[PDB]
Amino acid sequence: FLPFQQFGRDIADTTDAVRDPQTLEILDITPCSFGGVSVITPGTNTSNQ
Amino acid sequence: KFNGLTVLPPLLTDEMIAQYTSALLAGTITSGWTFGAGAALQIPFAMQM
Repeated sequence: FLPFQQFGRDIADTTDAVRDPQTLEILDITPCSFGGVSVITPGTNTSNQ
Repeated sequence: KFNGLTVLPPLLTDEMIAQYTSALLAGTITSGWTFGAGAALQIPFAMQM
C-alpha cells in the first residue's frame, strides 16, 4: 500500500484489504466461510442412514 | 465465492466429459452408426465411408 492508503477494494468494490490505523501492517480481508447443507439420505422406506 | 456468490461445481468434471467425447469419437471410428441404435458392431472405417 501507498503511505496515504487506509483500505483497499477488489474488482467487486468490496473491501479485500485494510491497513492498521495504529501500527503499520497490511492484511487481506477474506470473508468467513459459509455454504449450504446438503443431506444425503435414501428413501424413508429404505433406511434411516 | 469470496464475495458471497457460491459457484457449485458441476457433476461431470473436465476429464470425464472429455472421456465421453473420446468414447463417442472411438465409437465413430470403429463402430460407426451402429452403437447409437444398438450394440456396437465393428466395421472398418474404409468401408464406413
